[PDB]
Amino acid sequence: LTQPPTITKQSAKDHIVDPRDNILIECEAKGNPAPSFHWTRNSRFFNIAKDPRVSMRRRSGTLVIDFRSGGRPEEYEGEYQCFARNKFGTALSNRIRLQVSKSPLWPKENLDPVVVQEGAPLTLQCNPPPGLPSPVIFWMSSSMEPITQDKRVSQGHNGDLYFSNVMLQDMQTDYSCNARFHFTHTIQQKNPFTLKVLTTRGVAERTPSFMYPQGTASSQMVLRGMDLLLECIASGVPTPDIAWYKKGGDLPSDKAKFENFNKALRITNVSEEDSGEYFCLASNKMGSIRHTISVRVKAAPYWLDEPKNLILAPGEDGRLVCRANGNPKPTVQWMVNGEPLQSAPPNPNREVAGDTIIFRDTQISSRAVYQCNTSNEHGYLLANAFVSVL
Amino acid sequence: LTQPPTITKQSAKDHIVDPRDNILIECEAKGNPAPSFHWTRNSRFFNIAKDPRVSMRRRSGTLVIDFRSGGRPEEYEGEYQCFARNKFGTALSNRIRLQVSKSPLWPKENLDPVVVQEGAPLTLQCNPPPGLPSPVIFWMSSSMEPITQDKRVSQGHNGDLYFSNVMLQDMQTDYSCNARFHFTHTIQQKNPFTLKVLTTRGVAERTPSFMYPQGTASSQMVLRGMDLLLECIASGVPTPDIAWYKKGGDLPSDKAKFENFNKALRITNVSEEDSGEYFCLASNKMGSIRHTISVRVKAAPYWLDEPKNLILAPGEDGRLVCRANGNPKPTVQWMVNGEPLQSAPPNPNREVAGDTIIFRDTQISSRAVYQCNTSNEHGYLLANAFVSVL
Ligand SMILES: *[C@@H]1O[C@H](CO)[C@@H](O)[C@H](O)[C@H]1NC(C)=O
Ligand SMILES: *[C@@H]1O[C@H](CO)[C@@H](O)[C@H](O)[C@H]1NC(C)=O
Repeated sequence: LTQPPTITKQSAKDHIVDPRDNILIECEAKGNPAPSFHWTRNSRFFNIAKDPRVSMRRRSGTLVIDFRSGGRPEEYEGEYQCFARNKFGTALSNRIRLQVSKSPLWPKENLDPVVVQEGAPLTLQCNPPPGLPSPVIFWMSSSMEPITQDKRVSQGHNGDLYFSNVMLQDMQTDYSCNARFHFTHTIQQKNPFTLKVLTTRGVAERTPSFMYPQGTASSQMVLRGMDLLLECIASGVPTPDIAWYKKGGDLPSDKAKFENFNKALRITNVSEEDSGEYFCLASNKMGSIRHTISVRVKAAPYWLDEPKNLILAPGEDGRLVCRANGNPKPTVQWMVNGEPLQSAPPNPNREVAGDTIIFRDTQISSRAVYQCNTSNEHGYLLANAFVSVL
Repeated sequence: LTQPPTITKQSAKDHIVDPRDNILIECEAKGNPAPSFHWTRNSRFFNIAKDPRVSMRRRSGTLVIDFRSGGRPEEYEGEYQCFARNKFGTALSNRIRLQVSKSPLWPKENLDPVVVQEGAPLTLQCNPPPGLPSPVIFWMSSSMEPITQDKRVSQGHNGDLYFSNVMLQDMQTDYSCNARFHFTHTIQQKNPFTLKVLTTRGVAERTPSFMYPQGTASSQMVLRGMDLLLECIASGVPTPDIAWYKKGGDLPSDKAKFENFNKALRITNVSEEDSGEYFCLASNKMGSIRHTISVRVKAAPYWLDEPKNLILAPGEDGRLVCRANGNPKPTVQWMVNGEPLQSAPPNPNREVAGDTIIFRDTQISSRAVYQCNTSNEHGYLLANAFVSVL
């Protein structure tokens, strides 16, 4: 009873949808003095009435936009912010980036027959088209027969297909890169590669050498929580065996798995403790080289102590503390009802100490919802906390 | 020397192109008094200058239209006719239908798990999207594993997948229809079908019954030259064996092949002699039913005697005969320089006998190119023949 708005459910920050279906932007509220809603397509006001196909909802501010007449969803891209308003304060939602899934065709590629000597390394670049999200890449023949992968032949994360050493039995099937898209079931293919393997004498043996990572070292930045992939692909004759190691300590036995044919290492859910230097060894027979990967880990803001709601009695004191850890250190910005706190209407019962807003002798005038935006180079955390007195 | 236009090479009537590449409409001429060209987008004049990206060519009227700035090829659809003009007459080209290849997404299909009893017939309709040309349909699992086909299970031309009788071992892989497009390498997929086979006692045996062709009889009209497919799919227990026959005569041993697992019969390059009644028998064990297909064959005009060029001496006689066989009988229409012969400028040396234009005492005034359009419900044959005197 008699309380400022509290958002219950809303859509994701990265709202991607296919052209096949209709638009459904969500935003559910909560509070006894019936909350009224209003969005803001981009950095300006959104008109629900002035546009026919768009419409709010009964007991909420959700959206439902179906295109029966015309209307292309490509004309609805942009950021969306929901506002649940009340006589006391205004609530905010994460600026939702509405985007449509794309399944682009490949560029005009006139591929020449690939002629390579037996035993020599070979890289066939896939170079897939953009699209949201990232497509799943796999290699099959033009006649739709799947290509078997092993220690000698496998694909990278970038989608390129690698040959440690080409055998005269590779001329059996051609090679076409396929791009499957997650949202809309669509596979896109590029022209097939034809191989011409040359027989000189037999197969000369040579020391191993890394193909995919260019050089002796590669650097990677991975955010906290996201998975971390390390790849070591090498060309040899008896085909190099990859062995993973970490400098100054063993690899997390529970948190690490060898994905490919030991060619790739995946550490899931990384933390600041996984930051370091990792390296792989390509053991052959004649020689053995090493690749050092420098992995630094940053972090999108995460709550250490999320600001909580205040339900006080007139005259009693309360605090709004908003702090989160992040790498680099996250900036704090408070907003009252969506309006910057630097330009907000004065209040003698309110005290701002940067990261903390303390209330002394709270009265029926300090009622409102406050927003805390922990701005970071890798992301943010928008918070909602209300102040209500009896 | 001193002669009316003669077209050497031109583009196909059904000119389909992908969005990936650029437009290249062709039209090459021939004649000493240098021929000048001009097209006609649809039933009106085409302006090469008024449009920037479009451009004719040096020693011809060919076209080359690349979109570097903007320009969507979807805005260039329509019929195109080339005109090679000369002081004596004007040549015509087939009205080229320029169209772009389409690879549409499937409609919103929320598929329920399919539950069927063991031994019962089952049809899973594919219902592919339009697109030009017709897509190649195949069935694979969602995990990209190919489905094996046999006498019991195979797909029709319509793309639908048929089960003569469902076995409890069908629950091994799911079923997703794939639509591969010829021009642009694109495969489109629909949601997978999940099977739930029910075991009652075992597998009851029943007489055969046709699944795909609805009823005891089906009618087909096939044009001359095009291939003719006949399909008989039947559901039985020991699985029906299809045997093909023709009423009143054997099937063309050299011109017929059994494509599927004897479920389909293909007669290539048909003629009026292949028109008749064909039927297949579905032999089982308990019973054996019959399906009669009535096949009538029509024909797009083909030359019996194509009009030839006249190279006469002033005073000598010559004829222009234009006749072609077709089903139904083709209409003849003559045009002088593209202008209807009913409204053309008079000529005392010219005689029109409907299908034949005879010239008596030809002089330096009857020089021109005449067009013969054998209009048929299934197509046409535009002809070019010139009259030149010394
Ligand atoms: C927080 O600040 C950042 C940087 O200006 C901005 O990108 C983000 O949208 C803000 N949070 C919200 C959703 O108000
Ligand atoms: C011949 O006549 C038919 C029917 O009017 C028409 O469709 C066709 O375009 C004509 N031939 C040409 C290309 O002039």
